Amino acid sequence: VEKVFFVTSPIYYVNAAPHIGHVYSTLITDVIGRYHRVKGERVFALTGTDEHGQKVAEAAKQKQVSPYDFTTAVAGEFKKCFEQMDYSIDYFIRTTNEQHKAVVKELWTKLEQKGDIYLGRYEGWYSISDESFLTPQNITDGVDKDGNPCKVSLESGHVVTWVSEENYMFRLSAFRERLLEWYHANPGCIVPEFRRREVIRAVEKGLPDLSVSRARATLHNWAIPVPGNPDHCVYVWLDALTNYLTGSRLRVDESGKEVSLVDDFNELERFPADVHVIGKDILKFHAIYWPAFLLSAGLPLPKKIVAHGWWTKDRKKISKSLGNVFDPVEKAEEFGYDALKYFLLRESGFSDDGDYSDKNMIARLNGELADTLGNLVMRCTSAKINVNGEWPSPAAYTEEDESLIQLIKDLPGTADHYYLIPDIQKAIIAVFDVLRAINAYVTDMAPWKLVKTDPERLRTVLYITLEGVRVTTLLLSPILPRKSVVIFDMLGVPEVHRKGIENFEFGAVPPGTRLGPAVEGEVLFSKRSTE
Ligand code: MET
Repeated sequence: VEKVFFVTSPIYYVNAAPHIGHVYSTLITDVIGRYHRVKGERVFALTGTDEHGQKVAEAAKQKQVSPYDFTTAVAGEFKKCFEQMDYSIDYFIRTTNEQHKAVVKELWTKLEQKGDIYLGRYEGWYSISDESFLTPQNITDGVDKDGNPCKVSLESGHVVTWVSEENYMFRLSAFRERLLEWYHANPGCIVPEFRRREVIRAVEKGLPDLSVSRARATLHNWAIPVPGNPDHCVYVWLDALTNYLTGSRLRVDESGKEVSLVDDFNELERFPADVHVIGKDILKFHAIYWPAFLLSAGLPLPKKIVAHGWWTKDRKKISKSLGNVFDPVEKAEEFGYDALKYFLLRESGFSDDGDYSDKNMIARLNGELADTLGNLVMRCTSAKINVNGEWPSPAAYTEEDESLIQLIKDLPGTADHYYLIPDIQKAIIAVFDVLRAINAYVTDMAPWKLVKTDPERLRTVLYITLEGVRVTTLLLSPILPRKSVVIFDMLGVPEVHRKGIENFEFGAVPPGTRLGPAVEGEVLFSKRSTE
């Protein structure tokens, strides 16, 4: 099917200011979107904020201010942060949006009409901080803010509380068999593979029904009322997950402001998501609850859920209270935006919990960005080596030349598959494997010596080098968006050849193309003092 490629991040609780976790989730979403735009596809990338619920409402009361004023303020901080991070998100959704609210009521009514919502009770544990229902197998003993003994989530360590309430219940138990069919029939639907196995095991063990409303008082009336029953509010998670459907149905103007909500998602050709980017903490909501609601409502299921891991700094938990911070905008101003994005995407795979340190960040910046990529770009554009400031016409290729050309020809296919898993780390590693091979080749051929000794041979070496850089840069462009433009400028690559699968082919830029102009002190990535 030809269709708008639809990629999403979670929508983030606005109980607190934005931080690395949010920036990372949205980065992954942004990169996936950027790559598909580079392939020439229509892309709609979504992010935003989750603004209802007890968690948020009680965060606002702690700051002694109105929930409307509080959410709007913090939502503005999330936007400012994402603007500063230089993402290419198509829309920023807020669950306070009135059009979103209409979609929630619409979905709720669909589930009710389908017979999958009934009036029951939940008597059990709840984590307000995770807005999550827990069974007694998932709590243990712990300590609250005071120091008193209490119960806490095994999953997250936050304080749990006992809830006994007459609630509207969704028949999640009735979807066990169909969810299992879905997971089996689509073995690529959850990534990485071990989290897919985690989900299957959980659903195999059995599913209870899920409380999809709460009494209005306990949410401090900060939620969407249940259609036909003003005494109840919709479960913040059913509300939240619906953002993906809302987003798929919003027409957005040039400025990024929402202007219209269509009736039928087919109208905008986005739904269902091709990739839901999420953190491991919220897997069950997306891989169990979400598809169950969609199945009930007769809506199509997402194609892929990708769940990444948690971050630490110097092998310690990131926390303002513990005295170990990681401000992304600060580190970006220190080391560069593209470089910081490279590091976060390179350093950790989705299977792992990543670890920043200034030491490791400087090693990759110097080692990979400067010594490997940057050094190569300067060499093939140098007036000392490339004396006519153009793309030369290659002479006959040696077997060594062709071994390199082969790697470059194969790179797009390989990087493509990795981006579609998606596994951004492996894609980056693949591109840099080819970059290391180009450097070895250049070291081997010594083009600086060829300038005087064998100009005809230099044409070949120089042409292959320029073309390897172009291709490696194109495939890295979703990761180093600003620097890829500088590189393409330096190579003098026309705009048209900077996107499209056509330009994945070796030899897309013709000989005689003139390099862009030099600058007296310019350099792509500057080496940082080794500390
Ligand atoms: C449907 S994505 C909701 C994510 C949730 N607000 C969180 O921050 O974990």
